[PDB]
Amino acid sequence: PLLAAPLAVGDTIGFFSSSAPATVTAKNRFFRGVEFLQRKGFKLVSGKLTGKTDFYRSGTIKERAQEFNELVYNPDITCIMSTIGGDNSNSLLPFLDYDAIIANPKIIIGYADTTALLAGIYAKTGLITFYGPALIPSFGEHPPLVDITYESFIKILTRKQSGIYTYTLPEKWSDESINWNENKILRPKKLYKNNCAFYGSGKVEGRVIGGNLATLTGIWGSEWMPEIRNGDILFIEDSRASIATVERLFSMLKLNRVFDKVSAIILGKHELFDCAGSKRRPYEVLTEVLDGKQIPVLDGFDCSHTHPMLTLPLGVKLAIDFDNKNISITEQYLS
Amino acid sequence: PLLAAPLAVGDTIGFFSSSAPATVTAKNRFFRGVEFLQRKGFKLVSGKLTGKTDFYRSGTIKERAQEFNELVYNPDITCIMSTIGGDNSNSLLPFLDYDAIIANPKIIIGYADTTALLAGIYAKTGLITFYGPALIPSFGEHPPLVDITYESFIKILTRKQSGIYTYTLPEKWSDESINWNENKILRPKKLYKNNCAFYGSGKVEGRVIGGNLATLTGIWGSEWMPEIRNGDILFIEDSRASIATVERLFSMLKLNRVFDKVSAIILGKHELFDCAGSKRRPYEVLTEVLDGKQIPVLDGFDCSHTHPMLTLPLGVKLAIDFDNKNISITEQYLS
Repeated sequence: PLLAAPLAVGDTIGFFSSSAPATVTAKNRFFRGVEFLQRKGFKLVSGKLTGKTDFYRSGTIKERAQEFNELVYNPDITCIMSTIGGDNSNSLLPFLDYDAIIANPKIIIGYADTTALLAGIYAKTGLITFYGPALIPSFGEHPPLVDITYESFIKILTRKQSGIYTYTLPEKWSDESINWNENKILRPKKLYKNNCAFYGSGKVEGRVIGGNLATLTGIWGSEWMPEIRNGDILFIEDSRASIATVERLFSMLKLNRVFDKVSAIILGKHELFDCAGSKRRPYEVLTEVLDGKQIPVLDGFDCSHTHPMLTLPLGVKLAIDFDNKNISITEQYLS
Repeated sequence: PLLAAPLAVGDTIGFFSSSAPATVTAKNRFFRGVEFLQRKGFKLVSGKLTGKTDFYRSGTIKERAQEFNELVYNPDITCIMSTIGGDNSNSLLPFLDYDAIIANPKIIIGYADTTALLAGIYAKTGLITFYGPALIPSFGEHPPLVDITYESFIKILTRKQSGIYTYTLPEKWSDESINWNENKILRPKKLYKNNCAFYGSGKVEGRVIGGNLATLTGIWGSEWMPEIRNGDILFIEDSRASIATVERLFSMLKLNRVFDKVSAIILGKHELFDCAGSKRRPYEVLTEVLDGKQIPVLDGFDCSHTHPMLTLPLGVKLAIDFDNKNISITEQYLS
């Protein structure tokens, strides 16, 4: 695999808006995110579309591709971080400078819609990219949850690449839709005990692949969708979807023979899932779709739209121990 | 291709609910549709899931496949018609009796989510299926628009298979979300002049492939997605989508090299398109995505979620005359 250099405190982080123009529409939260990372000692470089709007997006397809490419060309930047997702990052894929990415590997990090870039770049370059924090939703989050997000971010990206890394489980989490772009808190988010479940036994080790499932539909079947291979661990998360949509997306995977290949499935916690009154969870829907297939599932991994969020390298081996109820990175993911 | 027997006045139509349980949730419109077809002389067979609910769907994946298969097994049925769409028909595809479909070809008709079945059955069997009226939304529509929908339905499915068929252009259309599920209209829908546009010149003739584009993402990459080939005419429609979603889906097609293959694109009228205040239409978004690729486009064909709706065979040759502003079926599509 192609590996980026590890992050260090004091490094320069560049940010880009590949879809929604939230540096404008969520300016308060954006500034909170900027100030948070600066106080940690990071220098920030704003992508050229910061502060711009083209209604539903930051700018044209070509301009968004250029914004990203320019961060790649900057020799001072060690980490390229999404500001926020949206719907439209898949548009950029024909125009990203993959040769430049190969020539100077950097940490590329974000989630949700940014999956199209994370998976696309991996498909074209073999670069290990990261499902993790975006500047606005993740680092604009109020304490205490932002601190746990940051603890994972910094641990994953700065640690020595010696031995396996075993994830810590966030004690509490939330998906409550409050304190988004308001300047003051009013009240802290409702906190839930971590209900992550390990369905299966033994230990499964395999290359992790995936991201936001809804977003994967935008690159599916193309040369930018990384091939899912025998033994892969499929990582998928979705946000604010109906149970109808969740069934549709799970069945899509089934039709594509994905469940004949994967050694395990990781389901990220689903932010504000709409069960249409059925009281069913995504795992139950997956079970129906699987039609007897005995795939072990880690249900409710904290790498999704819920807070706090852990940082996950994509394209390297993980080991899920279903008996000991833990998950580890077992393959080197930074240089 | 495999061809079904043509429809005739007095034939038996079977209906199924492969997704949303609208025989319950839109019972008044359902009853109006039933009465409409019965008054035309058709005999109706209710699918086994009629009057049933499983929250967001009519029943389990296997129950829904069984409902469909039972209609295929019935020798009296000439036409199998969707009641309504939803999100979940793609789930049925591993469980349909394709051998029975081949042995007993029937007219299979519906739209929107039912695209998964229409395209899937074609992929598996070569049967020419129909993008057209679903019982509840199409035939439960109040006059005067329902009569135009019916005129197309009956013409396409009963006409002698000799020479080309050239589509009539509905004089007026609407996409208003009113008058859904009550005995009486609240008020008449706004009736728009037909604003269909033919972008290009000369004549393009090729096999038509596609359907509801959002729905195609549910079967994409699988053995149930018909291969798009050089010279095909791509037919796509979507409903109530944001401009953001439309860009995403158009870019999906681009990434999949679809625009390197097709000789023309048909865009169905987009029901209540949300331009996010940009005042842009889907064609303008398509043009950006195409990135200078010159493909003639029929923008605004009346085969979509808008009323009235024409009936279109999928998988047979059409000829679009961009100079004379018309569209014709040029290949036999029923026995």
